Amino acid sequence: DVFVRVTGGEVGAASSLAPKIGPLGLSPKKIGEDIAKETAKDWKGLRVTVKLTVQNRQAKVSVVPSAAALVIKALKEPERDRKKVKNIKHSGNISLDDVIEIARIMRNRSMAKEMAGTVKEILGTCVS
Amino acid sequence: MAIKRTKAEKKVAYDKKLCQLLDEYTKVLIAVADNVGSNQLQEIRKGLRGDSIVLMGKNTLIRRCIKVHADNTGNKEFLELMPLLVGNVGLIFTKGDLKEVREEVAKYKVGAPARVGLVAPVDVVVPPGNTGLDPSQTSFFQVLNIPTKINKGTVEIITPVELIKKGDKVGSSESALLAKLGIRPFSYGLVITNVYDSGSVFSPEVLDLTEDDLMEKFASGVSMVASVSLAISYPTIAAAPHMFLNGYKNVLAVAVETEYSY
Amino acid sequence: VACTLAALILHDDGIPITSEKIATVVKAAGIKVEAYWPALFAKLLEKRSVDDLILSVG
Amino acid sequence: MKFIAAYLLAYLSGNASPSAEDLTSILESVGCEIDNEKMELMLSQVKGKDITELLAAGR
Amino acid sequence: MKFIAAYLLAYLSGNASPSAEDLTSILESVGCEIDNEKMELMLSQVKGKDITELLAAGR
RNA sequence: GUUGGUCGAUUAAGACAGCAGGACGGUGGUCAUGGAAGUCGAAAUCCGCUAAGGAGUGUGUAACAACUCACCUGCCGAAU
Repeated sequence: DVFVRVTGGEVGAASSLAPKIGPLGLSPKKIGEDIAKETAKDWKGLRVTVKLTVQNRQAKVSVVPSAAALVIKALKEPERDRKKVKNIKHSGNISLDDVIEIARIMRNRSMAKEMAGTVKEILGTCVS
Repeated sequence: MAIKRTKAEKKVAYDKKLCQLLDEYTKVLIAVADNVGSNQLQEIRKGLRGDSIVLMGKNTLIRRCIKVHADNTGNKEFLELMPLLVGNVGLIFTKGDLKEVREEVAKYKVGAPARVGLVAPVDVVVPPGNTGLDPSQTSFFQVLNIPTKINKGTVEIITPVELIKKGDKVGSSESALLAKLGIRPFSYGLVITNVYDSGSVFSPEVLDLTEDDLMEKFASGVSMVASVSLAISYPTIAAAPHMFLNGYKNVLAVAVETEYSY
Repeated sequence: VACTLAALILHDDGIPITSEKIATVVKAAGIKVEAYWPALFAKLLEKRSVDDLILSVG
Repeated sequence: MKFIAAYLLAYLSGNASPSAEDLTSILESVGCEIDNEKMELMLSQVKGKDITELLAAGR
Repeated sequence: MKFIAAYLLAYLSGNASPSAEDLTSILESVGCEIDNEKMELMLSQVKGKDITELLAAGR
């Protein structure tokens, strides 16, 4: 599985479905129709990481804020934080209000256990 | 964890952790988490956790004597028949009764293909139908006792047959080919080897839920009462209709064997 | 009947069906003892082959 | 058997069969030792079964 | 048994089985003494029971 | 190589070798952006369940993965 990426509402894109294979492993613009309606959520913005699931002669990703999609999008910053925990490059500090709701939807899509686990969260696979 | 190294992975301190939970709860249950993978294990554990929670333990776990000594019970090395501990196994403490816990795990088991070098927990069987594989090493199927033939240029299973018997090890080739077919022959979770609950050692015959056999014994016992009730002449509650029919047999006997009109 | 089953267990164990043995079993069940009935049944059932009777009945 | 008879007596007398009150008591009164492991299984059938169906059946 | 024969026979004639008249009398003719406690139970049985259903049924 | 020493560790609460098992979830709330739960790459470091399973040694699906070993068990019975 070779993933593939999407920006909101696109279909059939040559730059994304030709050099990265036409997903399903044949049949480009099968993924393209399904993805467009699915991943039109927040604004198209910076490119969304979507990670591919394959079905019987259909390619489709269900994006329903799966952790991977959210990653670049949430801060809304076009550069990066790079070498973090010391001197962040941008000043895009996401608020607590956005953080809790974004985190919660991941925590039903990632095989997550505890409700109380969201307290324990963060440090290594986040801020670091 | 962050203490990645060999340095302390505490002994006597974590022995006390195991001790406290044992003293708290009526039931200490030992079930084999060896069979289960970690991702799979969490799903089984989640249901059990609501009742009262589970903790997994090392060789401090087998030291059940000290745990028992702190409270008063008898589920240790001596008084329990054998500590049944296996690799990556914990002790599962639950509020749920011995019959209920058996049901809880059994209802929610998660499928997984069988694993190499482990003895197959059940028979593994192959269905008829196309394998889904392209023409390749058709020889590999035949060794395992998966019958195959080339029809339409593709490998297809001609008939169902049992690939391997219970108690026989799963091949490297066997595990791979079963997974491709989509066969997940055993469904995995915490197989319960023994349960200790409320001063009693319960073996798996208690846990099961056959019966049907025990219904037959009930009917047999009642039949012995009914037969006795006929002869005796004793107009107690059950025996009062039955005794009357004994007297009727004498009247009936002459009429049927003869042809005598009364 | 409580009395009939009380007799039946004694036969299985190989311990004789007499007034003393049958009466105590009835008490254990938690049904009250009524004076004539355990003694009367024990006397009556004595010298009967229960085994052949079980296997008959038509 | 010993075990079948113990709860059979309880049902006929009209008493319920719990562990300590009746089920253990009946077999012990005969002078046979009741096994703690086995007895719970025997008790379990009475629970959640319509026992009059079994009573009706002869074997 | 002794006891079964006496009360059953009385039913055929349509007679009740009371103590002295019929119930003991049948055994006495044979030379057999009926037990007083057992006799009481036979007398009680016919009273308050619908006898006709028992007779009708075959076994 | 073999010898006796010295200073620390770990060890009958069963360690250390070797099999056999497990080596996951919080987690791709985040950055290389085409991308990387650890993994073509980089500053980083603690929990859940814990006895365990590195926010990572490699094998690798340009993704996941399981696999390996480092971490601990079952086996093991005395040192390492």
